[PDB]
Amino acid sequence: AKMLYIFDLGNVIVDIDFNRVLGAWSDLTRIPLASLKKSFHMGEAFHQHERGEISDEAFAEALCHEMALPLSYEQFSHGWQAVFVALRPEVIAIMHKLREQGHRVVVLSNTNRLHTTFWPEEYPEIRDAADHIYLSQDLGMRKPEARIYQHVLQAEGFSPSDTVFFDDNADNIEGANQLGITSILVKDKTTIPDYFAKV
Amino acid sequence: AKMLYIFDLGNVIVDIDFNRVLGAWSDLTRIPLASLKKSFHMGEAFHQHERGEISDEAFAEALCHEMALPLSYEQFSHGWQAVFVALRPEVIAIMHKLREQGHRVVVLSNTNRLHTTFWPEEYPEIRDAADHIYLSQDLGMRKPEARIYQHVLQAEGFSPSDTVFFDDNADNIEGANQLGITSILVKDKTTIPDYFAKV
Ligand SMILES: O=P(O)(O)O[C@H]1O[C@H](CO)[C@@H](O)[C@H](O)[C@H]1O
Ligand SMILES: O=P(O)(O)O[C@H]1O[C@H](CO)[C@@H](O)[C@H](O)[C@H]1O
Ligand SMILES: [Mg+2]
Ligand SMILES: [Mg+2]
Repeated sequence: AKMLYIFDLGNVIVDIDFNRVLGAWSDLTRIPLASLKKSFHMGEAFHQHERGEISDEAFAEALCHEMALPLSYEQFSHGWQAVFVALRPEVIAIMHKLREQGHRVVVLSNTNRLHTTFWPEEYPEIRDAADHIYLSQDLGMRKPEARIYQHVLQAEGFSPSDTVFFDDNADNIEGANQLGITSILVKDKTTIPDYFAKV
Repeated sequence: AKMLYIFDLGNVIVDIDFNRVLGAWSDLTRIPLASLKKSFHMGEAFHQHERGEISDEAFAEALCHEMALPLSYEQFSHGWQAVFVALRPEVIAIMHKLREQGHRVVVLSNTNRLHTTFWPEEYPEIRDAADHIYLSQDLGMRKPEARIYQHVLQAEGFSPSDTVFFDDNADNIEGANQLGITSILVKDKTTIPDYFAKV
């Protein structure tokens, strides 16, 4: 009985920290890091950029306006590229193992990649570990929208009861739950190893 | 009796991995990562760039020629910015502790930073933990040259016997040893904690 495993990317397959991006912008503009952190809000520009509805340049524009950043696109993108990203090799190992057992393994990420940046979903380690990588920007959809989960289920050909989904965001978990997907909130680095050790 | 502690940066205060840079360049140009790794040599351009003797653009030029990379400066710099860097918080903690004990704490790094990149020596965590950061590009000198160590000793006003130097590079250790500096090869993450626990 082959299963579909859907893994969140950010804070699930990788550790990711945007404080390094703000550090880069602070260093360039001399605007204190704390001031950048205070004005760094997830709002409409994020939701739209993630669904591919506004360009990288428009996304960069909106953030720079909101944060009073006097940056060119190149400077914005350079800072963005500095994002801290560390693989969780224990998760990669599980993904490889699930696949050699014949289970379907996919990634589902709301991505803010730019055309100018090398981003985690493009990392060979991650690309090697998954059958398919579903990205919000390619689909025109984002978690926690019902439609994104439905799109994955249809594309992969799995019913909700044959599907297991890991994500560290409660809204994302709720959105998948509503479709009857078995959804496990990732609380920390122990959640996924514990799940796959303990049965 | 106040001491001078000199800490290497790369692979001593931080973990650093240029494979992520090559990954970025590979992703952009489609040239296989392995081919980039094979042609990524530390040669004259590195030595010169580290001492500030050639520009960022000239450094980028030399590497792109050597590796057959069809990149603009911006693309080169963007890839370079992607370098993996993780703090070793245990080292930062020691640096803060040594200073509150009244000892002198400095960093000594052969840096390949670009004017366009946010680089580890600029990280507030590192800047907060050191009295001074000595960078090869600012000095026109590089480890393992006798002159760079001498410059630090003179600037800080410490004799070699009052100085302790940590670096993971054997040539760097040898170069400091020759001036009578107590020099500890950093073999791994345990070397520095062990040194400061065990007396
Ligand atoms: O962006 P993704 O891969 O959906 O997922 C990530 O987004 C946020 C920003 O990176 C993180 O804080 C979330 O915890 C994580 O799942
Ligand atoms: O460049 P730095 O800070 O002198 O030091 C670093 O240089 C190299 C490249 O990053 C590393 O492999 C060395 O191990 C490290 O000490
Ligand atoms: Mg890319
Ligand atoms: Mg800088």
